[PDB]
Amino acid sequence: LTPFQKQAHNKIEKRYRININTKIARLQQIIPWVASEQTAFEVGSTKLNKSMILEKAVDYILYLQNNERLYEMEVQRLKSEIDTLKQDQKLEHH
Amino acid sequence: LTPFQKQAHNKIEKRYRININTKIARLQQIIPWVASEQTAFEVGDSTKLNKSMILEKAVDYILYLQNNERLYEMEVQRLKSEIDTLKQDQ
DNA sequence: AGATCATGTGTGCC
DNA sequence: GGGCACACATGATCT
Repeated sequence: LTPFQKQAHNKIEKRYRININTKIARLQQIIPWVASEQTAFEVGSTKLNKSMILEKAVDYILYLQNNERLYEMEVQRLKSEIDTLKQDQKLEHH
Repeated sequence: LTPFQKQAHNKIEKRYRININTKIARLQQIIPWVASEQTAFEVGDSTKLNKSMILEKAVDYILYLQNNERLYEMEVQRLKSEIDTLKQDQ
C-alpha cells in the first residue's frame, strides 16, 4: 500500500466517478425536457444536478410508457372504426 | 472543523448518498428490462445490478421507446388513411 | 488488476 | 451560529 499504489486507486476511482457522471449526462441528453441545460457536475443559465436528471428520467419514461398505452388504444379505436365501416358496407345491399 | 459538526456533515452526506441510490433504484424499477433484479448498492428501503448498468440500460430503453413511437406513428397513419379511403366511397 | 461501493473529508455556492 | 451538492482520497470487497 505504497505511494505508487495510492496514486493508482486515485486514477481508477476518478474514472469510476467521471464514468458515472457521463452516464448521467448522456441520460440528461436524450431527455428533451432537460437536454439543453448545463450541469452541476463535471461531464468531461441554470445548472442541473444529478438528482433532478434522475427524477426527470423516471418521469420521462412514465410519459413514454403512457404514450405507448395511448398509441395501443388509438390503434384499437382505428381498427375498430375500420371494422365497423367494412361491415356497414358489406351488409348495406343485404 | 470540530467533533459535533464533523458528525453532522456525515449525517448529511450519508443522506445525500442514499438519495442518489434511491433515485437510481427507482429508475431501475421502471425499466422492465431490469426492474426485478438485485442491486449492487444500498437503497434506503444471482448477481447484482450496478449503478452504471442501470444508467446505460435507461438510455437503451429510452432510445427503444422513442424509436417505437415512430413505428406507432406509422401504424396510426396507415390506419387513418385506410379509413379516409373507405369513407370517400360512402 | 480493476471495478465497485461505502466512508470521511474539504470546498463552494444558496 | 446551515444545507446543498459535488469532488476528492482513502478502506473494504469482489472478481
